[PDB]
Formats: sequence, C-alpha cells, structure tokens
Amino acid sequence: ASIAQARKLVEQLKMEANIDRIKVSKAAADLMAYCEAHAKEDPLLTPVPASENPFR
Amino acid sequence: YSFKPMPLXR
Amino acid sequence: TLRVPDILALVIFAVVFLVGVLGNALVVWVTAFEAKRTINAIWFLNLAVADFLSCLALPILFTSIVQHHHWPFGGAACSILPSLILLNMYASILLLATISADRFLLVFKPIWCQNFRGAGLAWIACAVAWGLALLLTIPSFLYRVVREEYFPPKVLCGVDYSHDKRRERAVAIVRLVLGFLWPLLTLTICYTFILLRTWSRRATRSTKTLKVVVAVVASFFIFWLPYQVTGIMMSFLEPSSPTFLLLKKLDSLCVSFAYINCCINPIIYVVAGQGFQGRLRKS
Amino acid sequence: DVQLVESGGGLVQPGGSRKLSCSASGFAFSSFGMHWVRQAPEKGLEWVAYISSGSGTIYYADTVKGRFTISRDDPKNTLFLQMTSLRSEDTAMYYCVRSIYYYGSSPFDFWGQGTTLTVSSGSDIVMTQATSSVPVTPGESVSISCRSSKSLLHSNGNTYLYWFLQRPGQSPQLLIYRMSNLASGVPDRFSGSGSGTAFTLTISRLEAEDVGVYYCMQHLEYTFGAGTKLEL
Amino acid sequence: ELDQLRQEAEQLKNQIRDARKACADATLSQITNNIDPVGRIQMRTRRTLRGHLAKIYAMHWGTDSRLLVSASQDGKLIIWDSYTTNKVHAIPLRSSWVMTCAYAPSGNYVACGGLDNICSIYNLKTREGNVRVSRELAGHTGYLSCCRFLDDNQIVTSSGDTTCALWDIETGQQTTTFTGHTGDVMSLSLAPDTRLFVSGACDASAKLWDVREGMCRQTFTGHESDINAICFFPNGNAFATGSDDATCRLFDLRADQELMTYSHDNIICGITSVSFSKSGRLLLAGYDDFNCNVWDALKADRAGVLAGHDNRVSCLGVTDDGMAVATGSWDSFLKIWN
Amino acid sequence: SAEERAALERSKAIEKNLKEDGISAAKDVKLLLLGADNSGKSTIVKQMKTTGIVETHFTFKNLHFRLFDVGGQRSERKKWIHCFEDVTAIIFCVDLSDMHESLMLFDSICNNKFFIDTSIILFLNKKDLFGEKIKKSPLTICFPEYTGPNTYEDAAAYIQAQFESKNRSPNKEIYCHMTCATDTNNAQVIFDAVTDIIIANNLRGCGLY
Repeated sequence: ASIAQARKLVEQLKMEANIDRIKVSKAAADLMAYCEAHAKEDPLLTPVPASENPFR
Repeated sequence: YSFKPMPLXR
Repeated sequence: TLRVPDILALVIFAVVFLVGVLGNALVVWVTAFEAKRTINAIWFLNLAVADFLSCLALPILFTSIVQHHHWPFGGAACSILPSLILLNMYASILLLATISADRFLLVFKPIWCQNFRGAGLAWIACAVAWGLALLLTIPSFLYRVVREEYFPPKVLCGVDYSHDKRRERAVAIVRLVLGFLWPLLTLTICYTFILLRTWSRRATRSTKTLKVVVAVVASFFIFWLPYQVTGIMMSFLEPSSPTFLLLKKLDSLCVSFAYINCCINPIIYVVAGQGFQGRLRKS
Repeated sequence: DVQLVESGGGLVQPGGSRKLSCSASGFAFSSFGMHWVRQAPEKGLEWVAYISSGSGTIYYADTVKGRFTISRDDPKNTLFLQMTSLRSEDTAMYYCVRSIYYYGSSPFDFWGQGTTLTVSSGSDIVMTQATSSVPVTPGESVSISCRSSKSLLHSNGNTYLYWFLQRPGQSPQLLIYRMSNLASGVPDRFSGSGSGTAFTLTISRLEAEDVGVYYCMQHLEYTFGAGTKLEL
Repeated sequence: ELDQLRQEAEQLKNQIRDARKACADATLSQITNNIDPVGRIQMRTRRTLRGHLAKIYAMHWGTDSRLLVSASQDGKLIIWDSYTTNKVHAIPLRSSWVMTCAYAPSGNYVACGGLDNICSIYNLKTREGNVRVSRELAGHTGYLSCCRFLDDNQIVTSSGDTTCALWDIETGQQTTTFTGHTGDVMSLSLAPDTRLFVSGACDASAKLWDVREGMCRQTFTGHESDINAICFFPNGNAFATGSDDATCRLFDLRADQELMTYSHDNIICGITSVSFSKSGRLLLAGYDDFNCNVWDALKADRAGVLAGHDNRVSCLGVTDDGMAVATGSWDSFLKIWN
Repeated sequence: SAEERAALERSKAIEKNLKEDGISAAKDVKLLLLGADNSGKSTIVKQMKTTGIVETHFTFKNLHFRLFDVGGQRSERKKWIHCFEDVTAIIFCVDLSDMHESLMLFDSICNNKFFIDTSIILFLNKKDLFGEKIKKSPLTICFPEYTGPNTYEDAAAYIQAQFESKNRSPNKEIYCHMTCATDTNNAQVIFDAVTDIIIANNLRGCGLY
C-alpha cells in the first residue's frame, strides 16, 4: 500500500501550488520602510551615553 | 681575632 | 681598582638581573589565573615567586661589590637582609625537590591520587618547605654583627660566632647536608625510577622525559657545587691563612655562578611547558 | 500546610531565665531566615532579633542586647531563643516569622501563633501614623497613611515599606511589600501608593471581614508604626 | 499507476518553479543601492558569568530583560541576575545530556530536554521555597532539539524523528502532531503573533506551519546542506536561516522565495546560531571559528566581529528591549556585550 | 548597599555548593559502549553487573566505572556524537558468527575528528561457536582473498589483523582481547587499559610530553 503516501504527496503539492504570490520589489520596499521607520529605538546601531546605559 | 668578613650574598 | 676574578661576576649579575626581570613575572602572571581551578600550578607559582624575590635583591649585591664592601645602613639591616636572601634561596631549593617528589607520587600511584587529590596538600607542602627554609635561615638571623675601623672606618657586615667557640662545624654540616645532599638524592632517585617505569610499556615513551630530567639534574649539580665546596672550605679555615685569601677572592664569583640556576629555572617551564604560546593573549 | 508552632511560656519571677522554642514544618527550613517580633498587651509591635540562613549574620535590638541570644537547629527543624535576667517590662507575646531574600522575593509573608510570657511585678528611623480611630461603613472607601523621617527610596530605585493587617484575636498578615506589590492571596481591592516620605493605603468596596489594625514597617536598615484601628 | 503520479508531481514542481521565476521582477541588492551604510560597530564585553564548568549548550533571556537561563553538560540549570552577576536558583537535573532551554513569558516556569526523549517543566513559585518538577512530557522517539513556550499551558516541541507536536501541560497529551519532514528537525522559531511557526531540518528545507490546523502552507528549498538555525524578522514577514554550508539566506513569505545571501570566501566553517536586532537592520551569526559576525540585513556586508571566546560559540540571544546580546561557548563562559 | 547583602550571601552559598559538587563529581571513569546490533553488549554488561540512553555503573578495586550504552536509539550519529568526546576510551565489541557493516562502523569510529586521541578496547566474542563453525565450514566464503590454513588460530589472527588494519593514526593504541568463556576475567583488561591511560594522562599533564 505504497500509493497512499504518493497520493498524499501529490495533494500536498497541489495545495502548496494553489497559494498566491506578490512582487518582490514591494516586499523589499516594505522591509526597508520598516527598518527606516523603526530606527530611533535601536541602541546597538548607535553608541549609547554612559548615563542611560544599564550595564555601566 | 674572631671576625671573618662575609659578602652579603652568603 | 678591582681584580680580574671579580670582574666577570659583575656582568653575570647584570645578565641575571636582566633575565629575571622578565621570566618569573610572566610565570606568576600566567599562573595567577590558574588558582582554585588547577592543582598543577601551585608549585610553580610558589617557585616563581620565590625566584622573583630572590632575583629582586641583586642591586644591593651590585652596590656592595662596587663600593668595596661598605655598609652605611646600620645594625638592623645587617641582621635582616641576608636572612631574607637565604630564606628565599632555601625555599626555592626545597620547592624544587618537593615537585619531583610529587611527580613520583603521581607516576607510581595513580589510583590513590585520583581519589585523594586536590588543593589542601600542595598548600601544606609549600608551607612546610617555607618553614624549613626559615629554620635553616635562623642562625644567620641570630649571629650577625657589625664592626668598623678607628681611623680608616671600613664599616661592614660580618659574622662573629661568639668570642671563642667551635660550635660552627655542626651548623656548617647541617646547612651543607640539608641544602645539597638531600635534594640531590631525592631528585636522582625519583627521576631514575620514573624513567625506568615510563620506558617499559608502550604509549608512554616520549624521548622528552630524558631531556628534561637531564636538563634539571645536570644543571642543579653543576651550578650548586662550587658554592657549597667553597663555603665548607671557608667555614673550617682560620682568618689568617694563605688559602683563606684566595677563597675570599673567589667567593663573589662563586655566588654569581650559583645564581645562574635561579636565572635558568623559569626558562624550562616555558620551553617544555606543553603548548604555551598564546596563553598570554588568552589572559 | 505551612506550620509555625511556638511553646515555652509561663510565669517567671524577676531575675530568672526562660527559653522559647519555635518548631517549623511543611517547608524548607534550611533556606529561610527567622526574626522574632513581640508586642505588649496594649501596644504595637516591636522587633527583637534576627538569625540568617546558614547562620553567619546575627542582629539584636538596643533594649535586648546582652541578655538574649538566637540559635537554630536545622536537622531538628526548630528555632531557639534564650533569655536571661528578665525584667518587669518583658511581659509580651512573642511571634515567629519567615523571610527569604533574593531578587523578587517577598519576606515576612508567614507569621506564627505566639506564646504569652509574664513576669510578676517587683540614629534610628522613626515612623509615625496620623490617627488611631476611623469609623467607616461597608461599601465605602477608606485611606490609611503613615509618614517617615528620612527617605526610604534607595539608589537602585526600590522603596522599602510594608503593610500588615491584624484582625481581632488573630496573627497579623502581609498585604503590601515595597509599596506597590500585592501579596499572594490578598484580594485585588487593596492597593497602596506613595512617594518619598508620604505613603497611603486605599481599600475600595470595604467588606465586613476587612476590619482591624494596620501597621506600616520599614526595611531600609536594621522598626514598626503606631497603628490605626477601624470600627463598624 | 506510479509513473502517472510521478509525472504529475514533476509537472507540479516545474509549474511552481515557473510561477516563482515569473513572480520575480528585481533583486533587493539593486533596490537598496541608494541607502547609506551603517559604518563600524565596536561593541565590547561588559560582564562575564563564570559558574558553569562544562560546555554550555543553550540559553534564553527573560521578558524583563534581567534574568537568564543556561544549561551545561555537567547536569545543572542555573538562572543568573544579569545586572549584578548573582545566582538566584540552581536546579539539579536527572540526566546530564541536555540540549535545550526555555523561559516562560510570565516568568513562572522553565523547561528542559535532551537525549532522554523527555521534556520536563519546573515550578519557580512554590510555597515551600524550592523548585520542583511539574510534568514529564513523554511520547517522542528521537532526541529533543528545541522547546518554545506559547503560554502557561501549552508548549511546542521539535524532535529528531522528523516530527513536531503541540502539548497540553495540564494533561500531558499531544493535541496536534506535525509531519512532513524527511530528515530530523534541528530548530524552531515562533512568530510574534503566536499563530504560525517555522522549522528547519537536516534535509536542507524549511516550511511554515499553522498551530490551529496542523497543515503546512509553504516550503523553501534554497540551501545545500543541513539547516541549523532559524529566526523571524521583527514584523513577522521574513525569516533567516543558517546551515553547515557556511552561508545564510533571507527568505520571504508573501513572495515565497529567497532574497539575499550572506557569505565570504575566507570562512569555511558552519553556523551555530542566528538572531536579529530590535529594528531588524543588524543580523548576528555565530560561527565555529571561535567568534561571531555582524552583517547588514539590507546590504550583505560585514560590519564587525565579536571575538573573545576560546571554543565553539553555540548559543546567542538578544534582549526584548534590544539593549544587550549574550553568547555562550564550549569554554563554559557567558559574556554580555553592549 | 541596601539589604542585598542577603542576596550576596545566597549567591556565595550557591557557588560553594557548586564547587563542592564539581570537585566531588570528577573521580569517576566514563566509558562508551559502541558496537553492532546483537553483538553482546547486553551480555557483557549483565555478567559484569530506556528509550534513549541507558547507563550502568560498578566499582572495581577502589575505582568507579561509568558505562554508557547510547546505541539503543536510531538517528543520525553525526548529530550527537560530539557529546561523547572527552571520554576515556571506547569499548567496541565484535561478534564472530555473522560482518562487513561492523568493520565499516569500526572504520567510521576510529578515524573521527573528535576521537583522534581516544584509546579503543576491542572484544571478540563467541570464540567457541566460531571454532565449531569453522570446523564445520570453511572461512573462505566470507573472505574471498584468504589463502591460509583453516586452523582456528590462523583464522582468528587473520581476522584480528583485518580489524586492526583500519587504524591510521600511529599515536593511539588498540587493545584486542579474546573474551571466550571465562570467570569474569574481562574486567581486568579494562582495568589495566584504564590504568595505563590515566598514567599517560597524568604524565602528559605535568609537561613531560
């Protein structure tokens, strides 16, 4: 009874194929827009003052 | 007649 | 001026000081981090610090040699400084012997060691070595006095064992025995047995244990012979004799030759100390 | 079922000696500290001693140093207190409390029952409470406040003031620790707040089972308050 | 017959490959060329936690960004105080072959697992004053390689038998089991919304999974060797991988294809860890050559190193507020950087 | 500071307990028990006295032995074989009744990067039935290129040499022993090998290598 697993694989491949897709430039723009919008709350991208440092 | 000079190291 | 016999002792002292400024400092630095975590570092830490304090007193010897044995300090220093120097030297020798004893214990009895090892015995053995060194030191701390001349005052630190007594042969014999004959026998017997056992079965032969054993024992015996022989020769000689003058002339060269062993001892720990090339960077 | 049981009371003539024992069960006795708190028959609470965990640190009050000692026996799970040369002012009830110290703990959470000891006749932070009698009706809101002398706010950002509740004829209980944290068991209706040297405690939707005496205690350095009562 | 289904599978794979190729218009490298670089990062060590003595294997931060966890081959689980370098607990384990750690989001529970095929849970808020085991979750076949909490009641686990399961701590039974991998799962990461998660196996593939319904919705097959580390982008629309191929890749869910690769010709050792930063601009990786690396997630160029360890760097993590990073190593040392 | 001295004291107590446990848990000897399926590992551990790893321990002449049998769970070996490094020795055992898979496993184990300087003890089990079988049937079937006599000693020496030939590193040593029916005499072999290994390790630690 080795055909059941093959049928399951075919069904899973079809289900994965039925999904939708969008452009890549839009995804890149969204990623860079998020990175630019949240830039003032990253304490590792820029050095921190010795006063606000919790680890001294 | 009983004094013997000795270097510091010894 | 200064006679030829002395002259070499000056450059020997200078070279020993230059080598000892480095060396033991690196050894103590790399062995300080290895405390409470490695039992095989306490012995080397103690030996290195003893050698460091031994070598740090060289400028006093240099100045005493230069200024025709002039002692402006006073009574207190003349009965303090030689005691400390002798204590450091004897502690170094006794630690050198106890390290070999410990190596023999590891080689000929590994099961007992694996069950009853750890800090608590090395610190006791080191304390015992220091105590024996101080006990050997005591007579120098006791019987040292000062004297000076009336018109040409040549103040100098010197020994005067009472007004008139022969209670010096016992002290000289005890010092000679406990400083040369016991450590030599211990080193020779322990290393001979270790070499005999190691080279029996395979996976133990290294052709390096022979090298280190020779480099230790031969150097020790070569470097500490003239010191002891000249000391015992001078201890039994009257202040007025022909050979006494020659021995007094050669005493400083003998001491300068003796210090070479303490100069060399840290070198082996770096040369043959397994893989020791980046532990300074790691520290 | 955490239990703290004390025994060894009675009548002692002046000048005598007596020992009190506090047995413990139901928890890990080897990891907790232990204090001893006493109160006069008609007065507030007073601190006596303190024995640490794995005893290496001891402390005593000014009026009890030299006559009393504190000891512990971990294998037997019991605590001891030896008192010598008792005077006429030592008549009180002696308690047995619990405390564990680490980042985020809650000391003074569990108190004992206590024993009565009677004797026949013959540079400190001060905390003061406002009043001693406040009437209130169920369903209303009340406010309790006490003030200190020096600030209880340390450099690390923690203020140290605790609130306790003692009901009629019962052992006290912990409500608030470090001025903002509710104890594990207190209803959400109780909340405390304050800043600097002024502190307040507010109880909303007052019930019939929340009447008693409230004490505020400091823990900045090695004292209690006067206490205020509520009436129905 | 078998030939017909094999042909159908091949045709479907070719069709999805063609669709993926058609859906791509440009590369991120030529879209990101108009932004300025970040410069050089010179982070330095601030703390060194020396309590362990044998090959620390895992760690996890707390939500308060002050308490830590670590596991060693010696058989101990100790939680540190990051600010003042204190020990607050020391839980003794039953088996010394442990590989994973996890901290509850509420700070009440801690989990562990290893070569015993069992996940165990510990209670930190007992009324007696000591930590105790709460549940013994058993039922897997191979070793456990990752554990992650969802709330105080359910936990998702990955094992070395090509399966992942969702448990119920109150009753200790596998509610939902996930199947489809052909190797053994070595990693697991959870989305911020806690509604989907991804896994990485030794068949050089990864796939997204739904917790509500045990179904797989996507698959990514870009690598060339076993996957070893997984983590999401902060917004939950992308994730990054690390493999023994000495390379890292950035994927995407909406477009469902690879975006960037992070590699150099002078590094030939595998990857042991991966993590982002608070804003997602900086990506951290931990190599087998005794050190780490930091790279721009938008330009694929190095920006510094984190040397200072004397053995393999096995674990890595960044606090929730993004103020510090912690690393562990087989040298039995923990370092806090800033 | 504030009353955090109590927390500092708690940390000191934790550290002291950890140090005591660490110094008390380093007196044991750890061993790995690898081999082919149905080779005799269970028999040798039962005579000498679950789903994952199974460990058994025994004491012999003031020495504590820890023995690990991690062959009961089936998975990729390379994914967890790095956990068993820093072990004293391998206790590989071989049956004499099957065989090429066992030799391939021996080749894989010996030439590993993690086990470069780890000694190996090799056991050849079931000698009597092997002798009976070789008396009944020739051994040339298993080894086509064997051209020696059919005597028991020659065949045993030849197969031992075949197993030992897979070794490549000259620094390590392989202890091979014939474990035919004996009154529990195979513990002495492990004892002697462990004694030699610990002596060599102690000598190396002092710097004499």
